[PDB]
Amino acid sequence: KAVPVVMTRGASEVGFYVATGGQQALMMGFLVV
Amino acid sequence: PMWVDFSDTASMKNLDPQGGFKVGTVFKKEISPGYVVTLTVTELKPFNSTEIYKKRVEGTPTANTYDPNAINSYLKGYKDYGKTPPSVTGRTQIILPDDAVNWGIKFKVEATYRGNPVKPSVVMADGEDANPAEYGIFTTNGEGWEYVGEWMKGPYTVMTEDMVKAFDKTRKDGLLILKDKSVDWSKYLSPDTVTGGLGSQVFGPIISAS
Repeated sequence: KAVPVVMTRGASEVGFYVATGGQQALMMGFLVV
Repeated sequence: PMWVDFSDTASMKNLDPQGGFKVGTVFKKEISPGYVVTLTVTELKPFNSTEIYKKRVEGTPTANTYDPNAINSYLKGYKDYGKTPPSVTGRTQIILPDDAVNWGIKFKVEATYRGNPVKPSVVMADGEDANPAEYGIFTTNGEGWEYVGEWMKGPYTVMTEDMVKAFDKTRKDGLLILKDKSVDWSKYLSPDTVTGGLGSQVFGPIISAS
């Protein structure tokens, strides 16, 4: 329940791909400086 | 780190018949004073349709398995294979609400300050947990992925074929996902075995801690 978080700066396109016997899910957010 | 409330329909527009996401569907919200982000779905296809996949599988016995017209599907040899799965959706977390699917989604990302375009910084994470062969990949077209901590050796560990071969010999009946030899699941693994692809544009499948 502590999940690893990665970031990309300067993206205008961003993708998420899943293949699983079960189910996965996506959280997405922004950093504002 | 402002996470996106994909449930807040007041910020969403152009949702599909099932209230989920389709191409053209848009999330738009003032995330902080002056600052507006706009996420628009540009694509709903799985990983085996990507250039990234294409380059990985190219010039190897599984090149022919690149399929640019693949759609979001049930895994072959599962009880609903050929039935069209449900729309992806929020209604704090986006998820395709049904088991045994090879899917994917792309978003256009835009951001404004006081009405002027600006360079957005985006963070991503898998909400669910994953064992081997439960594959979760993140792609970007911006700067390479950096780890920024966690949200409550390892902090995470990278999924491998040695790691998947095992777990396969455990499900007893065999792992469903791997039966389907029409897709090279070996190539869903990140080739960056050290980290899972930091410094790069694709943060290939990890496994979350205990």
